[PDB]
Amino acid sequence: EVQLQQSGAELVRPGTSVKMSCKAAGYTFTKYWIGWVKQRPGHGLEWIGDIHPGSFYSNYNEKFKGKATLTADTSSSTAYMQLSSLTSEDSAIYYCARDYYTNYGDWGQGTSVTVSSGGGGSDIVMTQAAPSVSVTPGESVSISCRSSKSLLHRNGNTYLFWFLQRPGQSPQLLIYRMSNLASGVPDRFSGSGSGTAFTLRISRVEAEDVGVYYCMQHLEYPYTFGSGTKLELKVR
Amino acid sequence: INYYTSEP
Ligand SMILES: [Cl-]
Repeated sequence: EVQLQQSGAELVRPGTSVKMSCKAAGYTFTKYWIGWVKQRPGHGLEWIGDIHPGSFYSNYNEKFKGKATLTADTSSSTAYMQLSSLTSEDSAIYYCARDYYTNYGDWGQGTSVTVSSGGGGSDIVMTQAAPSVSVTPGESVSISCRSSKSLLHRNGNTYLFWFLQRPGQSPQLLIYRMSNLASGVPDRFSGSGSGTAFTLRISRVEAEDVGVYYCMQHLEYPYTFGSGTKLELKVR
Repeated sequence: INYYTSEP
């Protein structure tokens, strides 16, 4: 199986730097892009940048230019992220993820970093109107997402993705390219879209479906997430 | 797979 093994938790002083690692096994390291995602309490998921470990080309979210530095070492099959000039805003869990033909299907377990006590106007904004939804077990739910720009590519695919993050787990890919179910995902789940408006449906909600559902665009840099919709069970 | 960007 693909394994992305991230380095351990860090507790660091403001103004210092930290460098974390993501060691890849079970696929060819030099073949695929690796992206990095920030999970800050109260602030959902945010995309930092990506790197190609063959070519060493990297692309950054403007928000993290001069904060984050991505490197890769093909001898150790390891991707690295360095964060400089640390502040309280940098306290978060940081994930690496393998980009498989635009699917972030494989995720590291995350590295926790805790720090002691007008740009981005072109970004595609992803809106999840409902921060939470409560469902009786066995009943259906729909979860909405919209984008500020069409996610339709000239190739005819729509680069919208749905992830589920179960409590204490890394995000997991559920739906890729708007409507396609990831391997192992039950047919209770579906994705639809109609212009810039997307809908995840669950036909009958079960206990294992509890967690936070995020939409994400992989059309154009910087990649962007919705703020998340937390699915909880409703108790009679 | 493009060497310079991950964008489709
Ligand atoms: Cl911009």
